[PDB]
Amino acid sequence: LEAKKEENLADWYSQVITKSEMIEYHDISGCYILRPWAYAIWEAIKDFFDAEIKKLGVENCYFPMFVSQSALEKEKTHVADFAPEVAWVTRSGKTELAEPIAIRPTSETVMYPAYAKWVQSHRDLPIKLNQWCNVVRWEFKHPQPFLRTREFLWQEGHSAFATMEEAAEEVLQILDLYAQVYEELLAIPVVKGRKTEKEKFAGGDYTTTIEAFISASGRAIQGGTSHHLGQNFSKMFEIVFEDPKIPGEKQFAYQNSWGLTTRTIGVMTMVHGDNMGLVLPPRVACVQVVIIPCGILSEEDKEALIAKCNDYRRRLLSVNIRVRADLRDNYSPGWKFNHWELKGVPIRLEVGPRDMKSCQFVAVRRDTGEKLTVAENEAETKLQAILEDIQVTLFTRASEDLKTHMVVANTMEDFQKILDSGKIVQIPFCGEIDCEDWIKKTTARMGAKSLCIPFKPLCELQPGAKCVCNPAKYYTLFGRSY
Amino acid sequence: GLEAKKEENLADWYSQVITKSEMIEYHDISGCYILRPWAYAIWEAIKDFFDAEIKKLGVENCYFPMFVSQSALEKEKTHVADFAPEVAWVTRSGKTELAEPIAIRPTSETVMYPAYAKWVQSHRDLPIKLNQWCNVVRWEFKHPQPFLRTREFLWQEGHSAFATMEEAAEEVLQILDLYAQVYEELLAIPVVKGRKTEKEKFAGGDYTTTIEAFISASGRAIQGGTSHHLGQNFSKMFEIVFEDPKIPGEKQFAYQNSWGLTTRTIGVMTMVHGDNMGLVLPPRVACVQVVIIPCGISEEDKEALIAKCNDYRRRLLSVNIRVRADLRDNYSPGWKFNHWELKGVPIRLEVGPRDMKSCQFVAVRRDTGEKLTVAENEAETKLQAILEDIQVTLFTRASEDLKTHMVVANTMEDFQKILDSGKIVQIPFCGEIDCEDWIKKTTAMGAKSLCIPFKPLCELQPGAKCVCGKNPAKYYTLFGRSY
Ligand SMILES: Nc1ncnc2c1ncn2[C@@H]1O[C@H](COP(=O)(O)OP(=O)(O)OP(=O)(O)O)[C@@H](O)[C@H]1O
Ligand SMILES: Nc1ncnc2c1ncn2[C@@H]1O[C@H](COP(=O)(O)OP(=O)(O)OP(=O)(O)O)[C@@H](O)[C@H]1O
Ligand SMILES: Cc1c(Br)cnc2c1ncn2CC(=O)C[C@H]1NCCC[C@@H]1O
Ligand SMILES: Cc1c(Br)cnc2c1ncn2CC(=O)C[C@H]1NCCC[C@@H]1O
Ligand SMILES: [Mg+2]
Ligand SMILES: [Mg+2]
Ligand SMILES: [Mg+2]
Ligand SMILES: [Mg+2]
Ligand SMILES: [Zn+2]
Repeated sequence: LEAKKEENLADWYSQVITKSEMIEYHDISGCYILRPWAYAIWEAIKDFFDAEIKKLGVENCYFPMFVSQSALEKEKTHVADFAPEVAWVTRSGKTELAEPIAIRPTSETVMYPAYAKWVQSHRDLPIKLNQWCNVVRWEFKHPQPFLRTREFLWQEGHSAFATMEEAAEEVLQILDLYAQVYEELLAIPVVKGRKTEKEKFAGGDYTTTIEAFISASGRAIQGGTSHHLGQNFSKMFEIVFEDPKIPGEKQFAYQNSWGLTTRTIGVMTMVHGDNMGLVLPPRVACVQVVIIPCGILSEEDKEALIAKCNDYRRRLLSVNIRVRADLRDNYSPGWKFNHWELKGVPIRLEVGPRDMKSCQFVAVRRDTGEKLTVAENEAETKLQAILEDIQVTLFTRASEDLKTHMVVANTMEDFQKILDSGKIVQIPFCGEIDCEDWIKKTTARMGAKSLCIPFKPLCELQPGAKCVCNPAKYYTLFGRSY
Repeated sequence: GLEAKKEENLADWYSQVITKSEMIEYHDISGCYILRPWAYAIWEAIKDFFDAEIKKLGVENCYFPMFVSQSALEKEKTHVADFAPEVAWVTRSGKTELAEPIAIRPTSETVMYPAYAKWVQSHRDLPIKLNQWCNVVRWEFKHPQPFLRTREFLWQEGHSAFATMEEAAEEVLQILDLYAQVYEELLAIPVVKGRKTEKEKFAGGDYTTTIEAFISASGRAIQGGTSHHLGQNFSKMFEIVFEDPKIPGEKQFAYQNSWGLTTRTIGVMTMVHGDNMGLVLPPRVACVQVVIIPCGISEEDKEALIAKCNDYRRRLLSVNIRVRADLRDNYSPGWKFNHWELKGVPIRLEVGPRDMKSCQFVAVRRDTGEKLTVAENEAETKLQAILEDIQVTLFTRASEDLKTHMVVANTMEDFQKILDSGKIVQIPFCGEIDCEDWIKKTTAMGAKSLCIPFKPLCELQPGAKCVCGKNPAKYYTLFGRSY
């Protein structure tokens, strides 16, 4: 690592994702290779979330990636301002297709016809389907590894209910899981909220969301989305059942949708990354402890030193710690120290010849850099403890960081001043789409958009407070954003 | 329930089975099919087993782009263009034509190997063992069929690069053996391992291994999985080179394999084990192995009946049998019988008032239809003993079905005779591409070569000639009509 995250952020991010062997660049703009080090993180997220949504009775499936032209255009499913982001297959070989086919940017236009056919009575609900898949969006904003990629991996759930009550409970549940992904797995604090009228999904009833902060940018980022669609989509797609006991009334399903993507890993990179490279939260690190042999001596002695490392590897596996023994002959220990530091492994387990005679080892934590001499017998207890402290340390630093950088303002005067200090701001807001668009352009004279209306703002709106606009309806979190 | 019959309809029987089982929903784009939870859960199981195994072998999972640049794809003939008509091209986002069209991966060699070349600059950097689970698109000319031949499908592709051929060649047979395990131990489908002849082998490789399975009801064979040794055909094309360890200034090319397996597995499972009552699931991959259905309908009475069903339910989870109690009130047991039968749940656990007071139940195995009266105390033991018998019973019958339909012929006269009986046949083959063409057209509904069996039925008697007549036989070759 040569750039420094506080001075050039773009270079520092580029250098940490590549030198950590997370990302390889591709020759299609906005597309990046996910090497095993980064993909393992995604798998951890995947393993957690998936387990959690199965408890809620969701089931995993897979729907076509191809969207016919008439299907995607059939309903008012998305505003006509998304259409330029849609990538069209137009020929196979050099043989032009009779009609062009779209690559899935989201799956409503492909599963909601299937839901319509599956729902023929109250018995057919609820429908709870989820797919892990790739998604393409020909983004016009600046593409960045894992923040905004023209192809990305994600999970979308689409659900269909007989009553609004059940729909509403799942929206908040799913949002809580996303918040758990970010806070307990990646050690990133987030702010739950509801999107404004401007920033909501146009075709739903209301959009909930988690927002994350990246101090080094001063910018927020949407970490996940959970819509309640009401019946706006069931009416479009005719997802209807007819209650026998309520003759003469159609029952349109109440629907939700929700998504989360590999953008998570980018956030983790920019929140916990330091000027020595990646910093993995133990919760998601595929290697929690790397064992490195030091001090190279007889051949039998050398084999004995390797034996001790692999003994440590076996003890640690037995207590469900993910451990790698870097026993490679071809690199020096110093080289391995730097290598696994760039990769961001939580703990390096250092063991030399005079330590195995001494019945001790060295632990170095990636976050603090503090060295520790630990008795050999107390390895499981001490290394488990240290992993739990790194996670709580990483979440604490970022929590204390988010507290610091998110403050309340009631004047656009202060709001403009605080915003330019690289902070995000909860202001009294009139909700109007115009007032939001005035704030956005005035904050450039890099404008400020709305992030979320917090479910639990910092400060309660004093009755009859006016918007910074119209009276204020709710405190709204505003800021510059990714 | 199931209206078509596998022995006469077949085509419609297959449509009726995959849909009424809730595996497949049809899509409006030709050769594209929705995987519903029931189908997907099978593929889930295969992923779980195979992913565990390749990890034991030191392979790592990753995810490479779906888009392939035109230069990277046409860079080097990593296929003959010949495969060209199968490639779907994106030419525009929204209304706006891209400067250069980009392809949707039909395989990932041209996307991954430029990365390998940059990652290899020394002896140390090998081996590379990467694998991705992903979707792939091929505009198939043949008639599309659910999971057999789809325009889009799901697979894993394992690409690996080695310093030496000894390591590479060892892996190819390991992966192939794994692939055979997916088919024979998970899906109870017997396969024959073998290598492809010159004609049917992958042009981009040195040799191709494969497992072939037989679908009797069809009279055709199907290829279940592919493991190539790429030799050094790709490393030369993408300049994946490492410095010779002994000799200054000299580089060596890497030895590569690639290998893949798709959702087609699920279709073959359906064609082999499916019957005229619908799907039949091997317990190994059956997400619901036993369904508990209550029979015989005061409210005091159902009070106790359900209680004993959920009782049966906790006991079976306690031995990690995957069990589902269908206690739904809105459905008659008869509907539920037919419902889980069509899905092919290995065992039906029936509980009525008659036998709850009897302290016993009935188990109905989906394979044989065999109903067994079971004492309640022996529920953990007996139902797992049944589960395992079901699995080996499915494989025994599918094995002996394959026994019946794969036979030896030494004359093109007999070869044509047995092939038109709806069978596949190992014949002495000279291996030349021209002979393979003539074998195809003379049987023409032509017969293609399937593999050269690693362990053929009979040893070539010394000096035996091919079935053509001009050239001597080099190897027995499994021939047949194929998908
Ligand atoms: N191009 C992208 N690359 C990676 N992740 C993305 C991308 N677009 C969206 N996401 C993530 O996917 C989740 C679901 O996306 P959704 O479509 O609901 O929002 P959106 O249109 O992406 O929003 P925005 O562009 O304001 O980020 C978002 O919460 C976001 O974290
Ligand atoms: N259209 C398809 N749908 C589903 N599975 C397929 C399809 N084409 C190939 N497969 C399977 O995917 C694997 C990938 O190997 P490969 O691409 O070399 O197949 P192939 O030689 O094109 O197959 P085939 O001649 O049977 O179509 C094969 O083992 C095959 O069983
Ligand atoms: C380019 C584009 C199109 Br075309 C259509 N709709 C789009 C879109 N970009 C964002 N959306 C909204 C969207 O995807 C809604 C939810 N889908 C289910 C998972 C969670 C998502 O939040
Ligand atoms: C349309 C097409 C092109 Br363009 C290029 N190559 C093709 C192809 N159809 C089949 N192949 C061969 C292939 O996929 C090789 C291996 N890939 C890795 C997994 C195992 C596979 O067998
Ligand atoms: Mg967007
Ligand atoms: Mg948004
Ligand atoms: Mg093919
Ligand atoms: Mg082939
Ligand atoms: Zn011949």
